[PDB]
Amino acid sequence: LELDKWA
Amino acid sequence: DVQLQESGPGLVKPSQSLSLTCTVTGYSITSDYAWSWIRQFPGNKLEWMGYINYSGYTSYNPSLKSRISITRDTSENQFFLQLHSVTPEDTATYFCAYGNYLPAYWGQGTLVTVSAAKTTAPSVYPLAPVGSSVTLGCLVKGYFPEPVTLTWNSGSLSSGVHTFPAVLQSDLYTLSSSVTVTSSTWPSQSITCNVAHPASSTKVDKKIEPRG
Amino acid sequence: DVVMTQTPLSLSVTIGQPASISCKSSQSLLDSDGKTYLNWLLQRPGQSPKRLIYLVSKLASGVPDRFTGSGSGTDFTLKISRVEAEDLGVYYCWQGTHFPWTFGGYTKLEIKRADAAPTVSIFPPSSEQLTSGGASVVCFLNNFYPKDINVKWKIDGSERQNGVLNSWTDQDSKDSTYSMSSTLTLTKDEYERHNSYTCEATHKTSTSPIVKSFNRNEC
Repeated sequence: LELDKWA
Repeated sequence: DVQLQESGPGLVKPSQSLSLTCTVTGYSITSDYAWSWIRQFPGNKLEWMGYINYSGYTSYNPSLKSRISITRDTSENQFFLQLHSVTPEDTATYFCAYGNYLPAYWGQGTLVTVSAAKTTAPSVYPLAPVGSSVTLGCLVKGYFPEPVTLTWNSGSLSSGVHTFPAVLQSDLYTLSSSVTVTSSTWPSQSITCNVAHPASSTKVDKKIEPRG
Repeated sequence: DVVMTQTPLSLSVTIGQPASISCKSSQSLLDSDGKTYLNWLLQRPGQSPKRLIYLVSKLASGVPDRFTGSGSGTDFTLKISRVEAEDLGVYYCWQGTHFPWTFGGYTKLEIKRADAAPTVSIFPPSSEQLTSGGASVVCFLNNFYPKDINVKWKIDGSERQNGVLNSWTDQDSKDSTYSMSSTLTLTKDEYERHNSYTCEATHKTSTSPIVKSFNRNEC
């Protein structure tokens, strides 16, 4: 899974 | 890939605390990602409750913070929802999910009812008819809480089946299910309604007998 | 919390035709990192919710190209170029730019099909419910469209509105029809004080109401 801002 | 599977008490008394388990398979919750709890209220509104990440760091919806905790057991590859001071308004379908961190995959969900009403096993009644097709019915009456599981011929009859959502009348649920077959299929081939109510450990098999 | 509003709440579309949903947020979803964390979620009847779109327009794995997301700031759109039956379900837009993440009010997509008259079936109280001293009369209205329908219970010719439980299945992706259950709950003794039990359904597929009826003194 691609990283979003929260990761 | 990853499987998520929710479990827990379907009924909790008001003012007590709710406890749910999400069992994860195919991937360690310690490897990566954020593991969330999300609930869907009657009427279908969705609320994100909080997550625990792979490191054990948590984040909670401010609306629930003073009331909620999410924990885990790395040996069992499970994470848990704990919700305190519950009220009937906390009645909902609880889903676990995971993402990075935004949820990408969801579990099946588990129903949790918050109420003082007592557990009641259902009465199950066969509905036999009085065209080219013939419709048979099953009436599941006066049970609590949700849900029940209903099948026809132990699940071997799935086509032409309509199972209607339970309606709450006077602190008791009523549900019905219909099955439509060819007029020359029944009663020559027997049809039976199977109803399970886990809450009361009930399991009934009621055959649809033709009327006089 | 950021409020997400969807339009329309209801969508009726023919197979092969385009469908679209609008989503609006109470404040800009554009993050300081330059990206906009706007998501779309689909919940089909009898299935777990499923991710369709993230970051406004990025397609989740397994999601057909037919689905297309766009928009910016506070205004967003989900478009399905070619609707299939499997597309029926409930659609949610939700934002992940601001904490806490919040969901919009759903849009229900129904598959518009040709009109179909209800198969109406009436059921006297089961010989088992009666012996136990109960009396429910049930009417199934199966496999019809559109959803618009009028169902009346008449006991000895008198319309009944108290104790009538009506329940609907979700639209069936197999035939695009609806079914509804209508139940009138009486007591063993009240059931025995009346004779005629009638389920009357009004639907645009018929000029005359569809009537199913039985008389106690004939069973």
